[PDB]
Amino acid sequence: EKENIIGRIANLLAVGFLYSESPTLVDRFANALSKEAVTKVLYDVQRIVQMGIDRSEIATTTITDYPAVNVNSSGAKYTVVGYLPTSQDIEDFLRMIEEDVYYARKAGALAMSIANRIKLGSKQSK
Amino acid sequence: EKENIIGRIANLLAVGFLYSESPTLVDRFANALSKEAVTKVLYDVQRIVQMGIDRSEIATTTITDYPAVNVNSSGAKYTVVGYLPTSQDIEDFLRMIEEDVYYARKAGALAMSIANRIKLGSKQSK
Amino acid sequence: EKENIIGRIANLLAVGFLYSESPTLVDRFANALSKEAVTKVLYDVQRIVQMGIDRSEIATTTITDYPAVNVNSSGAKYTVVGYLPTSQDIEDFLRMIEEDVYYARKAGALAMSIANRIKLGSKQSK
Amino acid sequence: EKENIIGRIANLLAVGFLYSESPTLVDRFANALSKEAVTKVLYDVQRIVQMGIDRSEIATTTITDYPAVNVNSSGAKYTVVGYLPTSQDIEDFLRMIEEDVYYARKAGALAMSIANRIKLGSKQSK
Amino acid sequence: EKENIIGRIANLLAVGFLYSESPTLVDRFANALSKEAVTKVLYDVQRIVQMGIDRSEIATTTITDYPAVNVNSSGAKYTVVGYLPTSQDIEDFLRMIEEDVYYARKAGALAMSIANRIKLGS
Amino acid sequence: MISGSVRFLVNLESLNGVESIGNLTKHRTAPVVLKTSTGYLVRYVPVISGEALAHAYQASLVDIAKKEGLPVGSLSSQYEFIKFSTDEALKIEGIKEPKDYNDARRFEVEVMLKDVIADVGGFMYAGGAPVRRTSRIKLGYMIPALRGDEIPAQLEAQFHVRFSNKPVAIFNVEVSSALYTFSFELDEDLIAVPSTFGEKVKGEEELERQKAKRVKSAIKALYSLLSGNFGGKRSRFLPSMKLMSLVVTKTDFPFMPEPAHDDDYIKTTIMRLGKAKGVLNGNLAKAYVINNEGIEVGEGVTVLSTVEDLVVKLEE
Amino acid sequence: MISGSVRFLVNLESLNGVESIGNLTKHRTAPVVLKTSTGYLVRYVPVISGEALAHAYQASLVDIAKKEGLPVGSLSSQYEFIKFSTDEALKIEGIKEPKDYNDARRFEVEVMLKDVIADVGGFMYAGGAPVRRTSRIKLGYMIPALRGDEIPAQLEAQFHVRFSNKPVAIFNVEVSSALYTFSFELDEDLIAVPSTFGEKVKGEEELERQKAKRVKSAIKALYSLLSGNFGGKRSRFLPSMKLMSLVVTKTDFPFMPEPAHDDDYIKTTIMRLGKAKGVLNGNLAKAYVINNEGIEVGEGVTVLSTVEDLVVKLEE
Amino acid sequence: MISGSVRFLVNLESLNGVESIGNLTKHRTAPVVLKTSTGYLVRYVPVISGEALAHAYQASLVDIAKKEGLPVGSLSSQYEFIKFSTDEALKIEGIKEPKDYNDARRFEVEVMLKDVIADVGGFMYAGGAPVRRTSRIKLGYMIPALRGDEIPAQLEAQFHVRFSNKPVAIFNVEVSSALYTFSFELDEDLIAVPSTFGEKVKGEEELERQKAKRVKSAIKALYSLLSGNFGGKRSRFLPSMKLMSLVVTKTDFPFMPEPAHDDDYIKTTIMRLGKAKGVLNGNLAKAYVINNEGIEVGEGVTVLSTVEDLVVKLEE
Repeated sequence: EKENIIGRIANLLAVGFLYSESPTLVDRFANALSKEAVTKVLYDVQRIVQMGIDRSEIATTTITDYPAVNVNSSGAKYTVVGYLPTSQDIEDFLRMIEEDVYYARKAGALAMSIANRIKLGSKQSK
Repeated sequence: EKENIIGRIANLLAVGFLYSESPTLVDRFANALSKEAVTKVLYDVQRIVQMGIDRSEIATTTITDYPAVNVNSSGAKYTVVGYLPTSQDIEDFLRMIEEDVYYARKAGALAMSIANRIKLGSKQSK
Repeated sequence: EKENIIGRIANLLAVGFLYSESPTLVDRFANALSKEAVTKVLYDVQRIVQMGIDRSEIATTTITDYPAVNVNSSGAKYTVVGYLPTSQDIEDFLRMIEEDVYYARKAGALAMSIANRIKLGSKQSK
Repeated sequence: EKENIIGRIANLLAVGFLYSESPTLVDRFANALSKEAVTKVLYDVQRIVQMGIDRSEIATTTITDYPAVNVNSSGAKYTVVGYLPTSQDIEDFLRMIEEDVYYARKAGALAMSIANRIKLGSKQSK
Repeated sequence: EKENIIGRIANLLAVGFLYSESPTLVDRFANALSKEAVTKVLYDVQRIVQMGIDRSEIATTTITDYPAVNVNSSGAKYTVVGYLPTSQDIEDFLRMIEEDVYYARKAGALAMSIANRIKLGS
Repeated sequence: MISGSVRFLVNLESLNGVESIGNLTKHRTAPVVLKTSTGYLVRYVPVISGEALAHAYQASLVDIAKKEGLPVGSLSSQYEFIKFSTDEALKIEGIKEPKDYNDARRFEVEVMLKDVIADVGGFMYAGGAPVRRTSRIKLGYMIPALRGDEIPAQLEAQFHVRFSNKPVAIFNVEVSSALYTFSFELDEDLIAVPSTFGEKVKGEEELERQKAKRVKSAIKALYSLLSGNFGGKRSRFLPSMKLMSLVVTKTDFPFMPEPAHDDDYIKTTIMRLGKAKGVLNGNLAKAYVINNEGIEVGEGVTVLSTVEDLVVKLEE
Repeated sequence: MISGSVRFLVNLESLNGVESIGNLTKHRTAPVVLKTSTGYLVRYVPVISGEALAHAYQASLVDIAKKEGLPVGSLSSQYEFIKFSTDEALKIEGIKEPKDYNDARRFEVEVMLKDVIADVGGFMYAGGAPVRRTSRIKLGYMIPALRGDEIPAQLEAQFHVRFSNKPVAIFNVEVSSALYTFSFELDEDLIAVPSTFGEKVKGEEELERQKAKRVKSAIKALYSLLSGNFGGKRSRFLPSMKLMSLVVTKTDFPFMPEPAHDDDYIKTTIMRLGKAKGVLNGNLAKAYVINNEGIEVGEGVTVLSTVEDLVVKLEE
Repeated sequence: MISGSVRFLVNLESLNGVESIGNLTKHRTAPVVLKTSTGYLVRYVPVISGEALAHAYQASLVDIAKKEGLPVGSLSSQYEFIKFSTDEALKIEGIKEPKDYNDARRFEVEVMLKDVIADVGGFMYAGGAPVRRTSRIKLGYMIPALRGDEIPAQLEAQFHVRFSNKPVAIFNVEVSSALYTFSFELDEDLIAVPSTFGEKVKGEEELERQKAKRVKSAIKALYSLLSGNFGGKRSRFLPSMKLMSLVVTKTDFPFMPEPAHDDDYIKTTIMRLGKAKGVLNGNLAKAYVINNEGIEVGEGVTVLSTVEDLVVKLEE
């Protein structure tokens, strides 16, 4: 269940990165040494995702069925496979961070891997 | 009991956000650096909820049974699962804020998670 | 003892709000920036409560035993649990306001919480 | 499957080394005595590869067909044969490191062998 | 193919020894009792060879044609006859070491023989 | 008799060296064969010989005996355990050589009265009429447990340099860290008893009087071995030992416990103790167990906490 | 005897070095076997050799002896502890080599009346008549506590550059941080006492006269080791040290305190000391404890505050 | 000796840098082991290397020596402290390389009469006859106080852009804020004294004449370190520094004050100084304390107000 939470946090970070086209929040998350830095990124990335939801540029979908998130940014279309974190996942993840900030680095490494694979595939098709 | 208080404050913020369609109070709460900013948001969000109660657009209910709050806004129907804070929860939460303003960020992060999940589900059904 | 004074104050503001069906005095109290505004509300709310007492529409009671105040307004019956402030509580509260107007915001937030919970319960019944 | 994961991690390290012209990340990886050092290198090398992807100096290709990665650095062209690791390969590799840090030394030795063979061939053709 | 792999590892060790003028890595390789010691030497010798490649003091060549490696440790020019190991040779050699650390001693003995013959001729 | 199986944990240790090559001091290793799904793997694993333990035990016995006034030989007072082997050794102590076979027993008794170490430790005299005495304490090689599919032992080389102001200074030492196990046997019943047939010779009454003291000293000498006062290179490479598991059996008949190479070796030895007492018509059978790694023990065993209590109970 | 166990906390540390690769200076690392809830594992952890501690102790002893008027050897006056191993040292000091075995004692006395370092730390002479003297102070490697499932130690590399106005200057340094533990043991009852067996030789009266001063100096020399004056690279990488726990035991019989690996290693060693005094027929057993981390100690134990008080109490 | 412990509070700081990734400039970070009520933990915290402090101290010493007329080396006149390591520096300065070991002292004197920096901060020459001189000032890494369970330090990244009228200019800078602590040591009794052993060489009279001025300059040079003139990126990221606590001890014997990690580290170090003077047979022990945070100090302690008063008192 800890790995599932970390994977859902990594999906949130990857969606926020692909939508904003900025690595800055993922960099801050993977370099965090305190719960303050982690929590600030968790808010700021969800605030970016909230704008994408309100603009209908971020939407949940199913793809062949697996749960996925469609992201439209600057005329590029991306699809992240998996769920976004629940409020309980954020709370349980913050408790994991209060024990060991290592889990922020693990989620950041996964998020960057998701984003890199999607960006590589999108450039190849173009 | 501290987590239950924070969760009930997060439900109040999420109800106020969904009813007003404005993130401004949640943004102010999550960025608070003083007890003044937190207390001002706790009043302003409850004042918004009070208008929704008087209009019968905000009501307590049970859903399959879990306690919930129904919110009607702009022809959209939302349901937040959980209780709203008591006067004692507000007072105990303000005492927690007088010790550490971190708890306002925790409640804001939870509130935004609740609101985002509900908005995503409502857009998918439409 | 400061929290007990603030609580009794809340109770007076909540009784005055439920009896008058007007938030205007609580709004003025929670937005006060001077001792003048606070003192004016403390008089005006007690003047409203005095009319309710003379009409026998506001009465002290015990409820299972806790001290309470019964309020009859527009055919609605409300019960606020707790004591009303003494003359000494008003004088000590005004001394607290002369040090920090924050205590008026604290009392206003508590009063609105009491009133909201009572109004929600009354609408649900039936 | 463990050898395939190690080989894909070695390809990532070799691509990062050839693009950055710096052995420092491979040195850190092969000398790692903790999961912290390994995870830090896995982030930093992927961050270097991400810059090369954004600049279109790192691209996936096929060569006679085998999967390959083209790397352009300082006017030199290199081709690494194989796939880059997936997010699942990074996660499974980190689990292997949590059991035995030996796998970081194995991946580092393979990465340096790939880079050395490519650098030797490029100098001979010049 | 096992003897060809061992011979290519011995060529790598001999090139590293002739370039560094130090027997220490060959001594460590020939005395290894664990996969850890062998793998550490395989990295350190390749790191020395990488510096010689970057300085253009180690280069692949052909000599009469046999594949060879030229090594300049300054004016001291040496030529080792044969190929350097591939990444697959290192991986297959490490698998041989995981079965029997004897193969590290065999490669070390061959490497020292190559280096001694070249130093005597020079 | 007394039998024991003990499990040890040692870190950053170099106690038993071997022949030096070049400028390197090497550790003592032995080959083992490990079974894998693919096949078999031959691995070299560090060991400690059974002679250093005997030397440490004899030195501790000498130190304990000289405090209580028991007789000690001249060459054994110095830590040189040549014992009464050749004529030169006998010349210093002042013992006449045996005359013929029939007198051999007498000679033994004389030796047995002039040196306690020659009694408990045992001695051999080469010559026309040899005399023998088997050791009363039996020790085995210290080899780490071959448990599971992994050997918990390593061996590395460390580089050391000496500083001088006029260079014209380099050496290497092998260090190891393993999980050792060893077993031992002792027969306190045969102490102060001659080991040659014949007729009783004058002087056996002194041995009968000294039997109790010799037995007590021999039992006491086990404390040094069980505490970790063996081996060499303790001046600069002092190790860090620790006790994990210990089983000691006291019986009135031959018996030994199982080797401590498996994770469950106390239940087996208890069951075998019961079965052997059933068949050999024994009377006394007691087992003392010290457990620190939390392995299964069984039922019908007194549990101790330290090694001193074990020695006290053994002496009682 | 005086036996001690000490725990230290050190951060941003590099006092011991090994062979360098490229532009990287490496820190000494060793394998350790550690027990976790899942079994036993092997890890690689930075360590510090005991030879540096011995060198620091000997240098402090040299300084104290020179200050107090005790004789110091010519070569040992400079901080070069070659002692009397080679013939060049003997020629420089001016001591004739031993002729036969019977003269060895004389040679030892001649070495022992000139340098206190040879007396305390022992020495070796190799030749026709080899002479040996074991050190009276015993130390070991400095290993971090193997407590729990996670080792409280970390190692990393740091980047440094040298400035120059005409580039034509880059290096890396390894830095570690850990919670170290180590134990020590010195026998003050054998200081200023010859070890080679033989007859009386003129000059032992001076040794008997100076025995008290030599013992006092040897006890005083432990202050440097207990304070933190050891290791290299102190010019630019001065470490931050802080004492956490210390146990010192003074006995008339051999004893070894528990290693500082478990949180409860003071009560155990005190109980073991009491039982060992009971069983070994001792006559003196004292314990001193310095605690700064609020762990369990026990009852009836003297509690100190600093290390200087401990040194004064040991001297008295 | 002069040993000091200093506590600083710095906000919005970036004085030390490391390798950069992309458009991000990183701040040096190191692992630290910290003790909490739940045990021991490992954290990553920004730190500042001691080499920058050494460079600032040496530059200030160069300035003071040039102002006071003391000799300064040609290469050291420019702020490039290569000293006399390579042969190019020797050729530029004009000093012949040592021939054999016996000449080494002469070479040292020739280096010592030309540059005060080589005398104070030490130097190294590598070759046929290597020459070493350890620095007389010792510093360490600057680490924030490890007090309580929360580390009072924070690090973040900041965004910056470069303006241009024709876009075709974006970077990030790491900024930290912490409460730093560091300690230093300086032995003034060995300044202007040769370290290589040998015979007397002409030119030592000049060193004896200039010893007082060299010591005075070395003491004066500490003002820059105690004030806050160190580190880079001061043109656009000038930090805000404020002294909080300072302890300085002057002794005739080795001593080390407690690190500034605990709130009570002045009373402890004063008591330790008194006991160390008592036990080590010293003849001089003085302490100076500067306090601006209202923590416990003790009794019978001189209290100052600024740093200039401390420098004047040390000089006098």
